[PDB]
Amino acid sequence: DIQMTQSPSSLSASVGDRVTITCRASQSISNYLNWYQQKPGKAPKLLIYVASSLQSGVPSRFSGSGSGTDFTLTISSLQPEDFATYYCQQSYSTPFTFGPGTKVDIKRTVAAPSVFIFPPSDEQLKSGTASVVCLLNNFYPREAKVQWKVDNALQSGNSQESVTEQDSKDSTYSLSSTLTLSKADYEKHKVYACEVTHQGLSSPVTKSFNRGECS
Amino acid sequence: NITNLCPFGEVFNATKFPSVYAWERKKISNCVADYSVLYNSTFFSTFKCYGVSATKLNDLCFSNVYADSFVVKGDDVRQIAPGQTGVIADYNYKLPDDFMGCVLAWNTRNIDATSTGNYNYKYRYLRHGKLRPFERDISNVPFSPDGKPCTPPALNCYWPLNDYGFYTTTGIGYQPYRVVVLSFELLNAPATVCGP
Amino acid sequence: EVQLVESGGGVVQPGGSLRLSCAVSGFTFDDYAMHWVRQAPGKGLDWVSLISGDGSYTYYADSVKGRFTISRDSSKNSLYLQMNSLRTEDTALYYCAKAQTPTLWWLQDAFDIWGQGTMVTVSSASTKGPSVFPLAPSSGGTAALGCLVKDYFPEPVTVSWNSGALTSGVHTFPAVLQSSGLYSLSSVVTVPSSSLGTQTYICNVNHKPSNTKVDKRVEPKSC
Ligand SMILES: *[C@@H]1O[C@H](CO[C@@H]2O[C@@H](C)[C@@H](O)[C@@H](O)[C@@H]2O)[C@@H](O[C@@H]2O[C@H](CO)[C@@H](O)[C@H](O)[C@H]2NC(C)=O)[C@H](O)[C@H]1NC(C)=O
Repeated sequence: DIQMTQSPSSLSASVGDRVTITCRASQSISNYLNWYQQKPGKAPKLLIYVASSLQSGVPSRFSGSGSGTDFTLTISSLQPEDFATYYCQQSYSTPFTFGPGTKVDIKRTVAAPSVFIFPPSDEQLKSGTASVVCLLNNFYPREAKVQWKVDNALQSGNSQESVTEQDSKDSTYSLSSTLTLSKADYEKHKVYACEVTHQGLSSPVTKSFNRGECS
Repeated sequence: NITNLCPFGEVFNATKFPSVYAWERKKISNCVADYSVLYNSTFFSTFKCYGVSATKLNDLCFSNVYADSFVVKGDDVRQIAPGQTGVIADYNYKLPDDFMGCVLAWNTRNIDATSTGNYNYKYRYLRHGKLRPFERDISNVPFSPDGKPCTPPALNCYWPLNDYGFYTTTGIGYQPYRVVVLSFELLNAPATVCGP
Repeated sequence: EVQLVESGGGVVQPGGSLRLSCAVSGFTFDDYAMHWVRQAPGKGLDWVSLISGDGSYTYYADSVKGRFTISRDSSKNSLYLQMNSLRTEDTALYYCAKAQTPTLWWLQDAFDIWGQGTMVTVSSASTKGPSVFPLAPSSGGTAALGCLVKDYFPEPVTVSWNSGALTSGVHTFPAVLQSSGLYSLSSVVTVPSSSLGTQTYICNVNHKPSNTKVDKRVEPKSC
């Protein structure tokens, strides 16, 4: 299969900016690259059809160029309805292959996350498992790293993360990480800590609690 | 109504042609089709139509028209036709049994052969199973005779393509020919390409 | 206008079969090749299968070959995808896609019209209602609280706060698929630190597949 790559994976811009997205094939696909746009929760819409041809109804600002292996999608003046994820697709051979996509989101002042940690509810501990939740609220940009330390011992493979879409009002992101242990394992340790690394934080911040104490 | 010409001039007079395994497929739609430029013999070595007579193409109308371009050895022109069994027909470019269109070829000893060797034209001689008509296999993946992940420089791991190597002073059938295949479609759609 | 309405999706055992349908309108069906494109939750676009206008030519992606079969019915203006031997990796939203160029060929084209999707979820888990647990706020200006919606199947769950009256500062996160095959999501809100105790916050959890409704009050910890 022909491998479609897209650069960059993420892009932050503002309205009126010029945006340029790269798509590249591992093989000559001549001019048969298509560009699609997908907003969250809705189906893809076709934008460019043979590397350069603009689909009827697509605003004039969109344009593509390139042949062989190197391709580009260009938006001359960015618009509020242009914030979405953009995929490229080769039609030169079957099976057809898509790019990984490029997400274009709203540029916003670097905002650090405000962190909160939640010990398991006593109602849940009776049920026999323990969930420790770490919340990263209203931060920008989405690039954030969460680290779970239990008694300063470092956890891997037992946590799951979830991130909201960019907020319509302040253009921030929010992340929750859940650390799931058995009740028996949870009874065995004292310090439960959540370490958060973000571009808006000069130093990684840690929120922690001691099991059996308050807060 | 439509006063547009079709780019037949830019397909036959194209500066450079592709290899047969990577054969090019160009759509033709919304023009007028002047085939007079094709009735020039002593240029086209082969000109054979299936499902139509070449002499009455300017009277007809089609949904789309497709033009296929590639280069094959002179001896291999004979199997660019329905129901043929050679390497090129089996592994590079297959025509349907019910093919409706024209196959045109002309000699290119002038432009595609050199005294040093023109190996820029390739063809596929190894493949697991034949091509369906109008398929196009463009992959270059090492070929094992018993279908398995094949990672050279191991043994029984072999490359599927081979260069023609056209020379200026060689046999007539060993010289390169440029081929254009015209395909006529006739869908449930209105005909957009017609004669004068 | 061209309409691609899709149906058939559901929850199916690993190893089971499932058939999909796509009823078309707004164009001459037999003149266009049809395609299936699937999108796993949170991932990109993955092409699956095509069929020409005749139905004479069909091609399948390697991941589905030998167990998926694509067909079209001219008289019913409908496209089908029979899936057999399903497996969890097949869990995706399946789109019905139309080639823009009216041709009996399949390559070098684009997908101009897409249907909105039918969801296929391949899992062996049984339908289960969620357990809702409080994320009680602790002891600087604003406070954070919420509820954890754990161990439910299948998607989705809706969460509201105070019967829709509390909306600003609410963040309901996408669910994650645990190793157990059951989903968990959290829903949080930021409230003024001065309003705790006097102001009550209830989170309203609905899971229609198990047909389960939970109203949970998140009160400050007794300590
Ligand atoms: C019709 O074709 C002849 C032949 O073309 C020549 O021979 C072919 C095999 C190929 O190699 C072409 O590139 C050649 O040009 C054309 O007559 C040629 O005309 C040129 C002058 O322009 C002359 O130098 C050649 O000797 C001629 N060759 C012959 C065989 O007469 C002719 O121009 C073509 N007519 C049209 C309308 O395309």
